[PDB]
Amino acid sequence: KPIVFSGVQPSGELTIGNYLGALRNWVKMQEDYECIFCVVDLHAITVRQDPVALRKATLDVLALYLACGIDPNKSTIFVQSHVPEHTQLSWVLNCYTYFGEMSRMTQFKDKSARYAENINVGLFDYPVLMAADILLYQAKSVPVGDDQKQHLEITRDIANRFNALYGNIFTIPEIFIGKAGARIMSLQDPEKKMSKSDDNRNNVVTLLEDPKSVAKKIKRAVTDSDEPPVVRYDVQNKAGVSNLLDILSAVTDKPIADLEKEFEGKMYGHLKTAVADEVSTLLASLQERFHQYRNDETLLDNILRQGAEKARAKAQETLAKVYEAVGFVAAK
Amino acid sequence: AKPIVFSGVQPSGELTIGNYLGALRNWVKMQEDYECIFCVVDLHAITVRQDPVALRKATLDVLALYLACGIDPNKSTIFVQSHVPEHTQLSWVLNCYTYFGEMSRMTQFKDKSARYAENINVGLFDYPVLMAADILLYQAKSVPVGDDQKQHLEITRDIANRFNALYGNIFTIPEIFIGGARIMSLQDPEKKMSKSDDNRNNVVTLLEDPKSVAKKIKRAVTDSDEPPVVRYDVQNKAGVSNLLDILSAVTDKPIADLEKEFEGKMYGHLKTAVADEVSTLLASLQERFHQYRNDETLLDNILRQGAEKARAKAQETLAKVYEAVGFVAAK
Ligand SMILES: N[C@@H](Cc1c[nH]c2ccccc12)C(=O)O
Ligand SMILES: N[C@@H](Cc1c[nH]c2ccccc12)C(=O)O
Repeated sequence: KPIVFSGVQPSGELTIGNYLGALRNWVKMQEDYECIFCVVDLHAITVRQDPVALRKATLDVLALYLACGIDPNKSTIFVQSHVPEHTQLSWVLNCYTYFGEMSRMTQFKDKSARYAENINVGLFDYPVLMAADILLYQAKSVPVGDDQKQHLEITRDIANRFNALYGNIFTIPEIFIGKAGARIMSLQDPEKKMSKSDDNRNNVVTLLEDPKSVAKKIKRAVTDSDEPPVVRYDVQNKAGVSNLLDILSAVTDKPIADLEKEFEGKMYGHLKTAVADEVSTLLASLQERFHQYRNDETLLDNILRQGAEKARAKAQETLAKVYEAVGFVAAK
Repeated sequence: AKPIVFSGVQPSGELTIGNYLGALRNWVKMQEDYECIFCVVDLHAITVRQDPVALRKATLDVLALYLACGIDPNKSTIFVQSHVPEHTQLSWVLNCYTYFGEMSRMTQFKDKSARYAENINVGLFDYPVLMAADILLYQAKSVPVGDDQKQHLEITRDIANRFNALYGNIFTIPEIFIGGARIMSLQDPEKKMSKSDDNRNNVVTLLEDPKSVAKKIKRAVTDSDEPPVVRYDVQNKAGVSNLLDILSAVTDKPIADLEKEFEGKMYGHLKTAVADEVSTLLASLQERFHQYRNDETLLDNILRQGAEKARAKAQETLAKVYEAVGFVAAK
């Protein structure tokens, strides 16, 4: 089974876009791939975090993934900080990474502009730890957002460079191109994809979001001023209404054309009620499962222990080979 | 309640009598009054390109030299840096509380950046943060550092103070170690004896044959005073003063008592005594060196003991660091 590695930032402010697009897909990949889900708490502290909230958010993202159907008997799920080998590899890789390769990074330049009060070394060295996270597990494939591509490319360059000196120690990872799921746009900026990080909170629906809160957000979803109003799919002219239909289709599994028939002669209000009703049905189901997981702290600690254990065994195979190659005395 | 002193030891098979009579013989003695921690810094070694076979050799050579000199694994903690994962774990967290500008303005980085320009690696930039982690992990009160490493100790202190300010008194704030002879080069006695000198006649290494020793001592530069006199005067009689320093440090005889012993005698007598005393010392060190260095099982057990102790200490601090910043504790 091919190994797929994914880094997961701590939050549990996953949207219906994270779920309908990617997570639902991940759940099904479990059967045919060896999936590895790493909650990246070490990367999280590259920006100042409230400690109590980081701890809560780490557990929230874990329980959310479990609620969505990621199964720790089929996937390896763990917390980055529970596996020392991540940082151990990153130090070795820092030594084989050019300074100029980190300073040329788009992400470093952008986060430096946004957080000029905390331009730390962690922020600069982010990509090497990311490289280490992937290379430790000999991953063949890694899904990354468009913003994280330069990071996956530098990972490949470091691995090839190290392999050119010492032999084929690392698998050169490739971008994972998904089955692809629901196209889910921002509710007030249909031209942009709904995003975890967005400042305007009317753009997103969160997985843990309340039914009356969902209803408000959908109520104020941007729609065109066509007169009369008509519920028809047209991304060019009716991005607002088309998104609502993509959401409805995704959740109900009803073809878009059938939804058009259903809403012939209805107002945008009717379409918005259906979308809120159907999204809140899905979310009620997710949330009930989340609440079971999140409140069973003994279960969560056991899942994390099992997962870190599995992760450490695999990571150690790679790291030992690295440590042998560069010339370290092996611990006995 | 013994105060903790932390020293980073670069892998090397080439220590000299200047190393031994300067710092090392004193570290051996202070094992009684201090909690001494000796970390062989193999992770720092690879910030510059290393021969793997030579790195592995130099790691075990330096450990066996330390043991030979008297560093005792039941009294001190002696270990290989790469054997203790907590060093890299802490250094990541410290990166997140260390400003880019702080590393940018290190003198060592600027010098190397002018020399190597675009060829420099991230390791050389970040070296001081791992060094800070090395020290802070063990709650070290004192650290001996060279002049060229003073800036690295200052930034360690800044980082630790900063972290404490945010999260409470987690780190001890390290200070420079306070309180052997300054052994000079045999053919250029204004220069300190350096293990990495290209003139091998400048140096006596610890693993040197006693006939090679007599050769180098006989050839040591003196002066052309008329009359020649065995008298201590670093300015005017550097070479003779240096032989007197060697002899004094090796025998524990004060310089004034040696001056008396060599009253009316010649430089040749002084050189004979220095050669005889140094070769006696090195014989005894060499024998111990070969006993430990050839005994792989023993070296494995000593490194394992060392790493088990270092990990136990390191974890106390690292657990508090990981809790403070907000991580879920492994269970
Ligand atoms: N940088 C990723 C998170 C991440 C860390 N390590 C990774 C390794 C593989 C994929 C993703 C990651 C993000 O911004 O979300
Ligand atoms: N930088 C030191 C080696 C070292 C690494 N970590 C240390 C901690 C304390 C003292 C020295 C060190 C040297 O060049 O010699």
